[PDB]
Amino acid sequence: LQSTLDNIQSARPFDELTVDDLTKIKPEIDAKVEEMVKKGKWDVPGYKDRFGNLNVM
Amino acid sequence: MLKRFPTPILKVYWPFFVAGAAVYYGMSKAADLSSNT
Amino acid sequence: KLQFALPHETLYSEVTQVNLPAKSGRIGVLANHVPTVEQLLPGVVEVMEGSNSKKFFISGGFATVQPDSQLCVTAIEAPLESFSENIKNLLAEAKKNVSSSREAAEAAIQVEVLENLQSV
Amino acid sequence: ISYAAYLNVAAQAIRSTELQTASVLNRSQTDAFYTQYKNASEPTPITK
Amino acid sequence: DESILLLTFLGFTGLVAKYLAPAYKDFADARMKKVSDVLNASRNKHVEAVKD
Amino acid sequence: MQLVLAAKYIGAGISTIGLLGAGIGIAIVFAALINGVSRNPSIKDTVFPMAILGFALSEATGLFCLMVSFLLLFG
Amino acid sequence: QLVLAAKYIGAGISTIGLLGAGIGIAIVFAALINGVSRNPSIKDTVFPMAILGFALSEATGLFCLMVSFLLLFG
Amino acid sequence: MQLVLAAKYIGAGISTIGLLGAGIGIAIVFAALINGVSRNPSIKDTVFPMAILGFALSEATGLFCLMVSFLLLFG
Amino acid sequence: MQLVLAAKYIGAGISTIGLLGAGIGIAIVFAALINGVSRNPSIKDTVFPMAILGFALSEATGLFCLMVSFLLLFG
Amino acid sequence: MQLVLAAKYIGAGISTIGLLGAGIGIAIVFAALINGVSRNPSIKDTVFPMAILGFALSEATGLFCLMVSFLLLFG
Amino acid sequence: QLVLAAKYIGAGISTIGLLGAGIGIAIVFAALINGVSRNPSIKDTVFPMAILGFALSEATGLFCLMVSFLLLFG
Amino acid sequence: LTTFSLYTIIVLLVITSLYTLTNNNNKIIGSRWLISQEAIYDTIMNMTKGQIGGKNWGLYFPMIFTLFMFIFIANLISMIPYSFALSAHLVFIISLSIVIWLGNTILGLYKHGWVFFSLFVPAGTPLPLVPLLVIIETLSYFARAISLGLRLGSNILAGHLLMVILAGLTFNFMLINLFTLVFGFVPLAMILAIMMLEFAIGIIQGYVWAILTASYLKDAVYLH
Amino acid sequence: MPQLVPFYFMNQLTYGFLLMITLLILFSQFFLPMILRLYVSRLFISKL
Repeated sequence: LQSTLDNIQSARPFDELTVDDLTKIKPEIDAKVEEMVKKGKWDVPGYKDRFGNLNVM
Repeated sequence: MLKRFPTPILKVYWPFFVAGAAVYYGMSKAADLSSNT
Repeated sequence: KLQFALPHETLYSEVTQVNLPAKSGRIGVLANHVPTVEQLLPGVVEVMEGSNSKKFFISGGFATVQPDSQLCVTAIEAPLESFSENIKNLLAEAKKNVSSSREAAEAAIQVEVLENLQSV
Repeated sequence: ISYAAYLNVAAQAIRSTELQTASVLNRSQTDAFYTQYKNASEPTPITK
Repeated sequence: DESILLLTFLGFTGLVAKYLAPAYKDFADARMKKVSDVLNASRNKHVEAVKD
Repeated sequence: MQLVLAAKYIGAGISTIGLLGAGIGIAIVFAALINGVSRNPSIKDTVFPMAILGFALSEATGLFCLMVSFLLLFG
Repeated sequence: QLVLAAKYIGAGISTIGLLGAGIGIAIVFAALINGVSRNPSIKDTVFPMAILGFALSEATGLFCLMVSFLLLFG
Repeated sequence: MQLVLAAKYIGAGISTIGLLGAGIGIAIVFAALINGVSRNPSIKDTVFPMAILGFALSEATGLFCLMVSFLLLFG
Repeated sequence: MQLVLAAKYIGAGISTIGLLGAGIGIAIVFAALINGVSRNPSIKDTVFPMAILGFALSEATGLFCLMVSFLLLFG
Repeated sequence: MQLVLAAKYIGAGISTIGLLGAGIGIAIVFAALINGVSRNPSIKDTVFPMAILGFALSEATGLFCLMVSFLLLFG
Repeated sequence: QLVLAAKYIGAGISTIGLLGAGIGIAIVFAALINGVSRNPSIKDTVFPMAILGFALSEATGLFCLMVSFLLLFG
Repeated sequence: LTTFSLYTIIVLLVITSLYTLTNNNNKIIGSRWLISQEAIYDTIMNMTKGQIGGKNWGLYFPMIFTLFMFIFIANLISMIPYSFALSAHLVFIISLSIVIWLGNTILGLYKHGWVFFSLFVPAGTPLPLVPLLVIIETLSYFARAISLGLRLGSNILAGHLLMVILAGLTFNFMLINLFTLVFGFVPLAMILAIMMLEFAIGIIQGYVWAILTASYLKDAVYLH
Repeated sequence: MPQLVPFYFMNQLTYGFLLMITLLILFSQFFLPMILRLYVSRLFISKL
């Protein structure tokens, strides 16, 4: 846990980041994207909540 | 980012595509009928 | 100005813009608005006195711009925050109550309140 | 139903997250009876 | 004839660069800020949890 | 011959009058929209599809009218 | 010929009838929006009834149009 | 002959004008139906059959006009 | 030929009639806007874009009349 | 030709009819202004820009109509 | 002759344009009476507005009228 | 060479750059140009999630997105004052409308059998007008076939043609009496207002297409 | 803008329907899921 506290301080890409690095560290990303396209429901909840819903209507 | 995620368009978009093929043939004949003049 | 009054409390006894839900849809009153009497429906109310804006959940009442520009608002009780999760739970129970049951009308009113809650 | 009864029910529902003081709760929760009378004869005290 | 039309297009791009390009800049900025603050907030949020 | 071409172009002109109705119709739908939103500002998202539907349908009668104009004009 | 001219002209005059449908439709949809904004909740009953009113309004203009095609083509 | 025949067709086109008023008429009845039903929430069971009568009558004027249009057109 | 050229000039005038509907239409949207804004005050942030949309659609129907007018008038 | 010159003078008249629509339209915006401002006298400062916009747009449809009239008159 | 006849007919057609302006004037005034009856006291702000509204309503008629005169009188 | 073919190639290359070289950094903050096509993505995602309302809501989100974008790009490119209109070949836009109408009819038949025509039975009514309410529903079903295409066609065609006739007139207005060419800016401004309006009705139509053929799909996916 | 009556309808239309099928596949499999990836990636950081 000491190491972990230090690790959040010494590892944190707080600015911009490539989505490829996120896919690489979490294939959970690619799994969900593939499942959402496969489901044919491309709704992302939390992107309308803790991100703007960016609606016009 | 740019990655192929399969879509089964041959059973999702099958009636649209069938309509497209029929009209493709029909517009060939329509074009031929109009090219008389 | 504005009298905003409850029996045991007074919320805001020169208020510039007030936005109100009344039996007339929603009405906004801005400075001089010609004198009206409208019964206030149970409401979510915004009161702006200057640019400062205060957000209220109000149990309806009656609204009256007076000719002397005293906006007499009388309502039974209210802040928005005070009304506000457990309330959502309770209303689900109350929704169940509507199925059986003045009590019939009461449970219907509770559903109206549930709509009012949903507005939040 | 009567307008002030309508508002009353709304007010009572409205005192529900709960946080409310006793006095709020009291204005929205009181027990009583109404004993109707006649021109004499009294229809019994029925809980108001 | 059509040079009048090309003049109209030049006027159109002129109106865009005055009004729309700063507005759209402001729109983009606003969103960028909102995203960034959420992003850094979540990063912070978990640093708190480590200590907990 | 001159009569036929004249009549064609005249007939086109006459049909064009029909377009006016749809133009008023669209406006009426928007007047209703404005009133609906102001009386309940949360009605809007449901109303937005219904408004567009009414616009389209109103417009359509004019576009049919316009086909008669185009059949004469281009044809 | 005069008869050929007459059918082209007659077709023009008949086309104007579509105008009535365009106004008619808008009055139905306007009332739909007004009802739904009034109630918040009438809509389930009202939306079918509105589609009926629309169909009928449109139909009158279409009768005019059908006369137009009978003249114009015929 | 040619003039008479022309006049039949022209007279028919002119006759088709009368129809628009009945079309707008039907909409006016239906607007009132929606509006009425919004006032009561509950008049509708009486008012819906009443409304069908109103519809039929407003429509009917159009049919009389249309009949004459056909008498001119086909006849 | 004098007939056909004269027909162009007549037909233009007939087409011009269609514009009236759009003209009334614009006003209907703006009248609604003014009344509605007076009710709410601050509804305007939502409603003003809707008003511009409504104007554009009513106007567009008007433009169809105008282009037919110019097709007959100018060529 | 007498016929062509005549056609310009007839056609000009026909064009002039369209302008009536704009006349009604302008009035409709003004009617709303008076009623609106009556309902809320302090909304006026926001609303008066909107009102002038509505006048201008309604008028524009009128301008196009009047242009077509002048083209036949002075073409 | 045909040109002179055409002037007189054409002029007549233009006269139809006037009807709309007439209706317009009334609509502003109807609102004036409604507004006045509604506030009792809007009158002093509204009076210059009303004159403006009258003028514009009339004006569309005036443009029609000038075209009419040009065809009629020359 | 085929002018139409060349401008379809230009449209394709624009769209490829719009989703490659729009945020080639692949930022999680997103490049400024790509913020537009995110907001568009969400207002059509949440619109066709509402309308279509089926499990195939997101399955028909790419089609409705390229129906937005097609009309959005082809009503920008066709608005360039020295660019050849794809839309002036109306036959592609109208053909696409008939194709989609038929692909709706086939989808409806597939989804709702030979009782698809129960869509055109709307409600119980007195018996002499039960068939009538089938007739003036089916008429509107293939009035739906042509209305959608002809709306878009009329706006775009009329805009370009209107501008060109008025431009030629104001050109020759300037050529005559040169003192009107001095202060000949006011007719240019009238054409400018029309050009602004033609962009507006072109962007309005790409969305209006995509809501109306969402409503038609609402009927097709679930009966009524 | 000025236009005649083509007879080249099928030539035109061949290139037209080709562009639709190309964009449909291209969007659907490639470029749209790249947006859904942006949303989901942002949401996964938000959750984590």
